[PDB]
This record gives sequence, structure tokens and C-alpha cells, in this order.
Amino acid sequence: KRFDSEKAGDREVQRTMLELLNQLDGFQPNTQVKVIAATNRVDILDPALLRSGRLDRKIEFPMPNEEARARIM
Amino acid sequence: KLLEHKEIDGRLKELREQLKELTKQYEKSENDLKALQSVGQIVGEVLKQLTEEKFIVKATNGPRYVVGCRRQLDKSKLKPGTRVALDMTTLTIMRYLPREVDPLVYNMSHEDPGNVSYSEIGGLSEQIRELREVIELPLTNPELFQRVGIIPPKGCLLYGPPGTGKTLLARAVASQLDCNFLKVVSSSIVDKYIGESARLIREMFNYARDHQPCIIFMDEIDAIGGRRFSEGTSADREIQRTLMELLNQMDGFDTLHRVKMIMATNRPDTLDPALLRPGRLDRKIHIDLPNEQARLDILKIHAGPITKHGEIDYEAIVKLSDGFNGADLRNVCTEAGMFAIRADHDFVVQEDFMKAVRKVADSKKLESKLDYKPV
Amino acid sequence: GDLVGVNKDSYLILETLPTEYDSRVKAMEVDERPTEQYSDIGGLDKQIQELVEAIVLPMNHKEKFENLGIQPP
Ligand SMILES: Nc1ncnc2c1ncn2[C@@H]1O[C@H](COP(=O)(O)OP(=O)(O)OP(=O)(O)O)[C@@H](O)[C@H]1O
Ligand SMILES: [Mg+2]
Repeated sequence: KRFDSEKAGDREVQRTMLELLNQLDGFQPNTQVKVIAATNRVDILDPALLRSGRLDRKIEFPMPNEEARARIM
Repeated sequence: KLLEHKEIDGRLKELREQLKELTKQYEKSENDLKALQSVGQIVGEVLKQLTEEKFIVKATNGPRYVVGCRRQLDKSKLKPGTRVALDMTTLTIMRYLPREVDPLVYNMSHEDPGNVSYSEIGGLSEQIRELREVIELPLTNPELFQRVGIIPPKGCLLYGPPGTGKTLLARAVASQLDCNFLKVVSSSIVDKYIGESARLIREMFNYARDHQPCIIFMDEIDAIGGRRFSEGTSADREIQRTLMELLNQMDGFDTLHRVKMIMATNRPDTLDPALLRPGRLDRKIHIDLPNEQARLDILKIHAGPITKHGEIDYEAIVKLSDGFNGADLRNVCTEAGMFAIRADHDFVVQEDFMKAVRKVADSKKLESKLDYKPV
Repeated sequence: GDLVGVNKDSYLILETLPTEYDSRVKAMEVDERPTEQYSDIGGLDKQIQELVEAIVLPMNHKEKFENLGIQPP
């Protein structure tokens, strides 16, 4: 996530993230490449990355139940 | 009868046909050999002239030379600051050249295959008028403001929640106006060299100054327009240097004429207090979330082209979709089409819309709902 | 902005070269395809179906999309 500060900050990674945001959707539409992303902690992620036009479908992986565990073993 | 020469005549005709290609080949060889007997010339900039036959010129790199000039060349065009070409073995003035145009600025000058018009954007018919009041009317009918006794503003910025239709509006304005236009992203003009970052922006303002009617648009201004740190780290004060260079270029010691700027960002908290001052960014434009009528308009815009069937009721869709965006409604249309894809159908029913609305609705639980306002 | 080969002394264009890419970017393209199949994953049928209909399908069955007037995710 981005933030506001005046004593010190962390801006370079934010600029690379802004360029990545601009690559998806943005001024120039792209329709030949597909993007897959993986993570395991969503609450610390920037809301602009979770826009519907930038990341369309969201899949959640639940913990396996009894039958799934038996199948895995 | 008289065909005693006919065979020899045909042989001569074939030989002439071959000689045509042999002469094309001879010409090609002549051009190839003629081209390879020339050398290049170094490029520099003149500073002043000491006497009738002596000038002092500076190359693109450091060293400065005291050089002569060609006899036939005119000496009335060599004012200080012009660009000249010098011989590589004697360093004599040979020719003067026009001003440079950077390849980056050339690429930035024209890149827009899109053809979006005003019919594809809906729900914000007032902010579009507010924006067009700045860049369209003063550039064509400028005696009205002089008659009243004011000066029209220069720039403006647009802000709001993500995905409310800012870049789309900018694309529509750029694609539906006959004037010189520049399009750039603020995060693509930075590089590790010492002076390039502040040089590129000076170059683009010079290019805009040359062709007097231009519009400059810079997306994601928060990349370089953030607040200036105290006790900050190295390799970060260069961005600040570029920032104050930009602040001086616009509303500085020299006035701009017939130049307008447009900026966009979806969180204006972090912007420098000096950049938001009136006189630099005169107008602040807000693009909020759509209303019920705006939602119905966007739905009618985007749900049109699909091969629908049966009866459709937009009222329930409008009531259910709360706090959505244009991207959310496009996603609703896409998800309805996907549910149509399953069960092997080739038409859409309102039940698909009802399912897709609630499918999209719960995905917004994990997305923050904060809203930011400039201050 | 084109990339050209120039004579070392006379300084004339001799040929045109293909556009160059960073070594790090080139090194991240896959060469040896993995050998894992769908059969060895248990208890993720819904996730697999939802993922395959948004990535693989819009490539081999595009004719099913424009016939309806819907853009892929
Ligand atoms: N009023 C509108 N009418 C139609 N479509 C809209 C409207 N507002 C937004 N959209 C949709 O938004 C999509 C992309 O939005 P856009 O690129 O303008 O985002 P934004 O508001 O600039 O957000 P950000 O740049 O912060 O990601 C377009 O493809 C379009 O379908
Ligand atoms: Mg945008």
C-alpha cells in the first residue's frame, strides 16, 4: 500500500508499481497477453491493484476437508 | 521469305533485353561505389565569433574549440545558440542546422490508435463541460476574455476513486480535437543518469513552445509530484530536483502562452503544497462514483451490443449495484456473458444479469473503501 | 530510435539490426516445460474450471465470444 510521510518514505518501489499499473488497462489497451498473479495475504495490497478492470476474477483457496485430505494422501 | 535476319534479330533482341538488366546492374554498382566515398561531420553549437574568420564552438561533449569557417558560407545566420556541423579533421564551420527533436518527444508526440468519442462515456456530462471550458473556447475565440478583462486559466487536474473514468475522458478529448497534443506517463521519464531526468522535461517544454498551440497530458502525477522530504535519502533528491525544475518551468520567470496542461491522480494527499497552488493547477475537478441515473446510463451503454433475448429489467440491477464503478458494470456484463457461455447457450437472459450482479457484489468485501481529498 | 550498424571509420550505415532486449528479461522465459498433469490435484475442481475458462478458453475458442458480443476477462 501507498502512504503519506514527510520524514522518510519508500517511493522507488511505488513508482515501479505505478508503471505496472499503467501496463494493465491504461492509455493503451492490450488484448494479446494474459496475466496470472499469486499471493497469500491480500489485506496489505493496494486497492488500485484490485480494481475490476485490472484484475478481473479473484479465486480463493480453502483448506482441504476430509475427502480432499484422503484424496491427497 | 525475308527471315534471313529474323533469327539474328531475335538474338539481338534477347541480347538487348539482357543488356537492360546489365545496365541496371552497372548503375547500381555505380551508386554503391559513389556512396562509399564520403565521411561524416561532427555536430556542435556556436557560442560567439572573435573576428571575421574565427569562431568559438562547443561540441555536444565538453571541449570547446577556436575554429574557422568556410568561405562561401553566409555569416549572417550564425547567431549564438545555433547548431553547426564541423569537419572531423580540420574542424571548420561547414553548415548550420535546425533545432533538435528528441526521439522520446517524437514518440510522445503521436501515439493514439483509439477512436473513442463522447457517446461512449456517460454519467458525468457536467465535468466534461467544465474541462472543455478551459482548453477549447479560449484557443479559438480569445477576444471575449480580453473584452471582459480577464485571462483564462492554464491547467487543471482530475481526481477521484479508482476506475471512475479519468483516462477514458482524457483519451476522448485527445481523440476528438484538432490540435498538437502530447501524451506521457510520469513514471517513464526517469533514468539513472545525472541530468537526463531534468533535461527531458525541459526539451518537451521547448518543443511545446516552438509549436505554440499544444496540450500536455501527464498521467499518474504522484510518481514525481510527491511532497518533498526532510532528511531524505540520496538518489531521491534527484526526483525533487526534477520537481522544482517543473515548478519553475510552469508559472516561472517567463510567461507561457497558448499552452495548457492536464494531470490525473487517484489520491492527491501526497502532492506537494506548492504544486497545488492557484496559478499552477487552477482547477480541481472531482469525478465521484456514479448515481442511479448514471448507473442506468452506463448499463445502457455497455449492455447494448450483446446478443440479448427476452425481456430485461434494469431497475433491479440499478438497485442492487451500489458503490460500483464503470469497470464493475462492464464486469457484470462480462460475467453475464460467461454464465451464458456455460450451459451451452448463445443468448442472454435477465437471470444471468441477476446472478452476475450478486457474484460481483461480494468481491468488494476485501477491497478498501477509503476516499481521499486534496488539502 | 532504430538500431543500426555503422562503419568504424567512414561512419556510414551498413545494415539494420533487430531490436535488443535485456538479458534478465530474456532469461525468464521457460525452456523445459513441466511434466505435471491435472490428474494429480485433488479437491480443486471448481478452482480449476474457473481458471481454465478464463485463460486457455479465450485462445482456442475465440469464435464463441464475438458471436455473442462479450469481451474476455
Ligand atoms: N462514465 C463511464 N462510462 C463508461 N465507461 C466508463 C465510465 N467510467 C469508467 N468507465 C470504464 O472504465 C474503464 C477504464 O477506466 P479508466 O481507465 O478511465 O480508469 P480511471 O478512472 O482513470 O482509474 P485508474 O487510472 O485510477 O486506474 C473503461 O474501459 C470504461 O469501460
Ligand atoms: Mg487511469
